[PDB]
Amino acid sequence: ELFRSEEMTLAQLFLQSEAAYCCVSELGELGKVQFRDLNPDVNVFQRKFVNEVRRCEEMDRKLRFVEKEIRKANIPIMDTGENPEVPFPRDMIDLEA
Amino acid sequence: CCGPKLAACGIVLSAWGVIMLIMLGIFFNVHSAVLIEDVPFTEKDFENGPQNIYNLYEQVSYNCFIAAGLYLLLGGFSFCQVRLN
Amino acid sequence: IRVWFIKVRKMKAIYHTLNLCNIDVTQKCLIAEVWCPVTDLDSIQFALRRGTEHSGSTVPSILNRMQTNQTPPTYNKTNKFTHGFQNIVDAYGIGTYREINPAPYTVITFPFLFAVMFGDFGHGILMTLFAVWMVLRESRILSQKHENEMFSMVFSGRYIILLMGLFSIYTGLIYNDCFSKSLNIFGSSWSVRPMFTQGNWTEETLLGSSVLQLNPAIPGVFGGPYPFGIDPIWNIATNKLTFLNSFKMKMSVILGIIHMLFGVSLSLFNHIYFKKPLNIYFGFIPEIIFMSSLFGYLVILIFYKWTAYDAHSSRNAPSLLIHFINMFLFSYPESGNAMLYSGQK
Amino acid sequence: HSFALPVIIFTTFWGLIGIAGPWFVPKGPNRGVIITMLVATAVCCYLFWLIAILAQLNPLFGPQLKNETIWYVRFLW
Amino acid sequence: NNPEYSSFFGVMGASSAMVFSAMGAAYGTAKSGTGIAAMSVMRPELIMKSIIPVVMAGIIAIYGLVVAVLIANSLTDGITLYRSFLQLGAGLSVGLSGLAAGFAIGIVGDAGVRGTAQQPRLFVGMILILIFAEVLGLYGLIVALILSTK
Amino acid sequence: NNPEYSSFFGVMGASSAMVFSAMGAAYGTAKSGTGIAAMSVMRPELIMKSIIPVVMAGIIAIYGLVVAVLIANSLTDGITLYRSFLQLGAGLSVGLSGLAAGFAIGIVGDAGVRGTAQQPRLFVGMILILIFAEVLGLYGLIVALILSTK
Amino acid sequence: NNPEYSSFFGVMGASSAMVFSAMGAAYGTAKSGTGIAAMSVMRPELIMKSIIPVVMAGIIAIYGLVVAVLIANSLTDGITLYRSFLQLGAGLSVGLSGLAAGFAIGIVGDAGVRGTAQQPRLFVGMILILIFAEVLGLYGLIVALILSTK
Repeated sequence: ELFRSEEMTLAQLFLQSEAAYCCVSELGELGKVQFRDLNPDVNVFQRKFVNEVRRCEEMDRKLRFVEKEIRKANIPIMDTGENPEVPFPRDMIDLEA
Repeated sequence: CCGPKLAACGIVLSAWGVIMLIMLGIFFNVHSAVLIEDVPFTEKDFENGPQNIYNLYEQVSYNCFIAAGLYLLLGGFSFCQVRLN
Repeated sequence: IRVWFIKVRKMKAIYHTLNLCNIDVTQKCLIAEVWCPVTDLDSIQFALRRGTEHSGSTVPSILNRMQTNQTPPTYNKTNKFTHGFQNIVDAYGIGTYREINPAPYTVITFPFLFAVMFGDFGHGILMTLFAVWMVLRESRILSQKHENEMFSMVFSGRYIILLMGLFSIYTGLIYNDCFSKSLNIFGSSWSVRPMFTQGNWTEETLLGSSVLQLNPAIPGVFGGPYPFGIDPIWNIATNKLTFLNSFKMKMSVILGIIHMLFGVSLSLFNHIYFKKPLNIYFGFIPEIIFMSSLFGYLVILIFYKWTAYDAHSSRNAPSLLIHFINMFLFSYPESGNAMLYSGQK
Repeated sequence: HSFALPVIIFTTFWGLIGIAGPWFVPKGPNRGVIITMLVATAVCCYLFWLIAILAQLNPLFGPQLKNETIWYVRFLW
Repeated sequence: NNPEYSSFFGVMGASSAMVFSAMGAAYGTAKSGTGIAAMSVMRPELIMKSIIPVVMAGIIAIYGLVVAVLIANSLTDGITLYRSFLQLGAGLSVGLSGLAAGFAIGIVGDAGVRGTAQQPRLFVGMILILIFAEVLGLYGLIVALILSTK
Repeated sequence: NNPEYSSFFGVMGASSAMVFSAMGAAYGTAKSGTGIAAMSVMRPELIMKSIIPVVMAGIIAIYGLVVAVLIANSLTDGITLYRSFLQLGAGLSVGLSGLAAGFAIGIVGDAGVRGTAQQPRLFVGMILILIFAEVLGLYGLIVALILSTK
Repeated sequence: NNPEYSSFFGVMGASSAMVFSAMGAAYGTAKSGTGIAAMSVMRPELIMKSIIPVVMAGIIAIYGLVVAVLIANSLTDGITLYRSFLQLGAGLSVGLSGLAAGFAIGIVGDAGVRGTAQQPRLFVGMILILIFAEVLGLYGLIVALILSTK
């Protein structure tokens, strides 16, 4: 008997949005759940998170520009480790500011 | 010297050459009544029985060994350059 | 800067995940319609407990279970020793949900056939040596940049090359083809003693009558078959090409017939899982019957021709293969009736 | 050479690795993959070697060799 | 028995087989190389994905060469001429069927690669036809061998 | 007794027949595969449904084979020479009719495939003409069989 | 059994072994350098780079060189018109195969230069396809050197 596709199933996940900040980080760490676009027929900019996407784009502009500056100075980067440093905070906006 | 990147390429290529060389020389030294097709003679050694036959394979094996020794001298200097860098 | 990057980017991914949701009109919760593996659900709810622990709020995060017309995703676990082969399978797309995965059979049938094709002992050794270097520097290559994409794609299937090389070594052993040459591991297996003394032949040698043919009717010229693989006496002969023409094609068609029939056989197990005897009763059965009636008789013909008839029937005996074709004539020739047995017509 | 001594030896090897090996293998996470690998390798090995050997039974057509090799195998065998 | 002017025809067969296999492969490689060299600039991440029909085109020369060396082995003016004509016909025709297959392979490979950037999804859907043409070239080899046995 | 070199005819017969067959199949491949690559974008959910000819040209390949094999089986060295010129003519004829079938099938297959994507309704209606042209090809194998030997 | 004029078949064999191979070599020399000169105008930094494709045509010139030289070394009138036309067929065989190879190589080289007119990624892969074509030439060469070793 050859191995077949492992058993997956549908799910109705009710969850209060406050705890969603924890749950999404946890589920990302797990790497075993697949979501979908439950609002397929909705604009990009009506989902009420797009402006946060603009914020993270601004963040990434600044981050990539400073990495380019580090390339200008020719300074090797540590890269010690700390791969699972994955919080879900709010104050981090100010620290990136 | 020796162009380090191409020097490591040469390390690999020359080690392969040395191994193939010693192997070919070994099968030449075997010369077990097999490779009569690789002896350039006409009505010279076909007489008297099997005379002056295995010698040519033995000399070819020695030539292979000498070629391997030269490539191994190059590989030794490549080891020296590896230790240099 | 690097930890800043990892934090920011995983934050980006988190927010994108939130973007894929369903905001209720008034209810502050989000209702999802998502997938989930069944076997690891304990670890999933454990991660939900981790999430509740991170911010104590006593939010149960209830996940009900259902099943509808939705087609689910497809997964089958791989590991470091088999992932590249699954990648080869996935180069051609992916099959339906709950289809049998024939990957391990391919893991064996690809090195084996590639080796049968690639009948070289030494080159198999060299390819396996490349793979061994790569295996012993796995981590060092992972850390190193694959500035050359060719080395990258060679490394992505490293174990594949290793296994291919192993089987290539073995088929080179059987073919007695190590750098184009056959080894005299055992005797010549023919041992022609009476060649011109009791060979019914004179001494017209050297000058004239150079290349001469034997005849098995007189023994002493056949010291048995070679114990292992091809006879190394063919290394100093040229009609080996004719003999190998007779042999290798028959060998290949046998191998292909067997693998093909195995491939057809696996469909029945697909249907026994799906409980579809309609595609078996009118499907599998006539299929296998047709392939059998086509092929089994040929296979038996070859197996019988190998060991049925000796040198003392050659001038009347069946052709090497052509009589199998003479079957299709649908009318049997009364000249030179060389059959495998009585009434075989 | 023996008609079927090496044949029986090799078949015993392949049978032993095909019915006794896999049950001896620990039932690891990749139990089925490893068992199938071993068995498939053994059977394909067996078929290939068997076909090769069965070809060389009943030598029918005549080999050829030049007079020089004739003299030398007279001198070397 | 075996007079002069015996195996002219087999020599011509070997020459024609190898040559026309070279013609088919030359045309196929030309068209496939043109198509890939044009398309790959669009999609530099599919360049090694795009080189299917190169190795497939090699099979044409392989066919012609197997049959050619076979003919050369079975060649002599001391033959009774009831195999030289076989060699002529077989070599000519295997080479020309290889030419047909190489033609089809080249142009269809060019079309399929031209259909890559806009949709890099029909990988299998394009190699199906290339496989089929490879099989045609094989069937040519098969009949060349059928004559070879006679 | 027979005129010397009586094996000359039928062997070129089968060989030229298979050349023409390879040409016919190559042309079918030539037009159909390129057409499919062209219509790739329009209806991507109907690509494998529309790949008929890639097996249909195998049918004419099989015609060429069956004639070639039957002719080769009906061969003898000192043939009467009544049957070998017949093999020459029959092989050439069936091969050329096969090239005709490939030409027509490739043409109309490209024409239909172009007019299919926008409105896949007439898919089977286009099969009506395509496989019909294949039957026109089968007529040739029939006449190859009637005078295969006599 | 052996008329006069015996070596003339091999004479034409050497001459043909040069003729068509030179034709193809000249086509490659004609073709590749033009695109490389345009790419010298547009992308001067790669002037040294695009050199091996150019001398690839000289390699076919050398195949013709070797084949005709072998026939020159094998000239002899003491043949009963057998191995002389064997050399003739070999010379024609090389000539036509090498001409086809040179034409395809020139096409693929120019197409690859046009592809590398912007992206540097293509260079190595296009050179791999070019080397593939060279190997497809080497095939027919080996058949030629089999016939010349007669």
